[PDB]
Amino acid sequence: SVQPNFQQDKFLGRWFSAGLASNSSWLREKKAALSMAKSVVAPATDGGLNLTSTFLRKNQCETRTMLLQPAGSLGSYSYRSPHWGSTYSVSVVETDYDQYALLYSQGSKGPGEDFRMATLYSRTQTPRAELKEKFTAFCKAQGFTEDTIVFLPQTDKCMT
Ligand SMILES: CCCCCCCC/C=C/CCCCCCCC(=O)O
Ligand SMILES: CCCCCCCCCCCCCCCC(=O)O
Repeated sequence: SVQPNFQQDKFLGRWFSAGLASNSSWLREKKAALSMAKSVVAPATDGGLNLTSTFLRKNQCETRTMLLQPAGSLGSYSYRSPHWGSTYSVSVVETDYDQYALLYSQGSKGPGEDFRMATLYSRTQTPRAELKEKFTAFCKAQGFTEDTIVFLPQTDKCMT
């Protein structure tokens, strides 16, 4: 479920995408060949969030923004992907705002319906070991097997 009493304004700002788990081998593999720089969460004009990730793909920097539209309880969003012809729920299921957040995404419509992913965001680029465990704990509870849980390579290229 969503983080109780979720406060969007405290989730804003700079995060690092430190880990992910997913039932898509392809997505995990594609992501692990990228080197992650910052993600930034900024308010969207629709009352939701823009989630922008900066990353290195074949030694070249790229940025991608996902619009997370408000969907259910505070902390629950939906992301519509024209490229995948699918929509996906995205929820901040646990966070303490000042060190970590766990996001859980599931396909809700379209061929992406079966996709599931958990992401660990950390306010620091190397998460303390406590936070890795909070992530791997959650992934296990949600039925991700140990080889689908991966920690993502990081870089300081692509920023400033
Ligand atoms: C939460 C997973 C993303 C971790 C940040 C990595 C995103 C930056 C690069 C991703 C582009 C390549 C992956 C293609 C599908 C996107 C999946 C997604 O962004 O949720
Ligand atoms: C980067 C923020 C994470 C938020 C989650 C958004 C979901 C991403 C959409 C990409 C779809 C992945 C498709 C591979 C799954 C499959 O084909 O089975």
